[PDB]
Amino acid sequence: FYSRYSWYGYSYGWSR
Amino acid sequence: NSTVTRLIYAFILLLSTVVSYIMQRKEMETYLKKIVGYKAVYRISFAMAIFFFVFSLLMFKVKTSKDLRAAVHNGFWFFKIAALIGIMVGSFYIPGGYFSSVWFVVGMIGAALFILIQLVLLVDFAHSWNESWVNRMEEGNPRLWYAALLSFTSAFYILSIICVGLLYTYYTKPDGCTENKFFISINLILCVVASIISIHPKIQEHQPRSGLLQSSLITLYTMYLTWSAMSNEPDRSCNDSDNFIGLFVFVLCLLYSSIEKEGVQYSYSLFHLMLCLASLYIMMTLTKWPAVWVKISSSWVCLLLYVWTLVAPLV
Repeated sequence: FYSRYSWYGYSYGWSR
Repeated sequence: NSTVTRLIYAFILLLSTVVSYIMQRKEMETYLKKIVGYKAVYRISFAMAIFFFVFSLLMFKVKTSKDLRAAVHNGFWFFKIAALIGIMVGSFYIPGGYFSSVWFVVGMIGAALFILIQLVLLVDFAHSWNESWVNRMEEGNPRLWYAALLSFTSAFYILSIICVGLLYTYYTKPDGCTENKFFISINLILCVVASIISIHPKIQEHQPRSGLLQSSLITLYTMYLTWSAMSNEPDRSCNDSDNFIGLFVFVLCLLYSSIEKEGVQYSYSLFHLMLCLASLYIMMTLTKWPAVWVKISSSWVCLLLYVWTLVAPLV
């Protein structure tokens, strides 16, 4: 999956 | 069982605390004089520390619930309260004076250690909160949770900025009080770094659930600590609600921390010791440059702990 360096941290929800 | 017992001990601790606070009232002064409020609170705190320490030592190295020590940990409340009252009565029988200053120093030491452990618990709490919130955001409607996090973090930053502005307005002047300016600036720069360090790609790669929310929480707590620090400065030319807020964070931290045959889910002895340190901190909070140094050192070690908790796993 495409994790990213977002403010809240390391996740992929925005680009699942 | 573990949580229930921990909450019971926290509740009795808070009961003792409120007792100490109410003794300080001028109404109770006449009744005590028949044997001021500061001395009574000192005696109560000494009793608290003594009995909490002795129970802590008694529960040292608890291995199993079958051991009668753990059973007592789960019960014998009458015996606990009896010992509490007995030592409390004995607390007054010690002569005052120099011993008062000795206990004053001991209380400063205990308050320092307690604020250390309390900040450890606070950072753990913030990490857990951020983790759970981000997981929920990932699962469900992303936008709603995302807006929630953004709003809360921005609000906490806003409170931090506005309180720092209040500090500028009140506790600092161009003509002097350069030490207050120095404290404000150092705390601001360290907390700003703590914010920035939360955005290092390597850090996130090593700490997936790190985020700005906990950074904001730590910054706000640090600013509160600073406000309390100069709040206690005897020099009014350079210098209550701060103490009340300190007690509120005390209660919050103690509650969260409170929240068998084969092994103990937690160290009962260290739990009692933290309770004792909490009592000592309560003593000090209910009451010169050394105090300012203690508070600023607490702020520094807090931010050092934050940096460590963010970096060490990468090491």
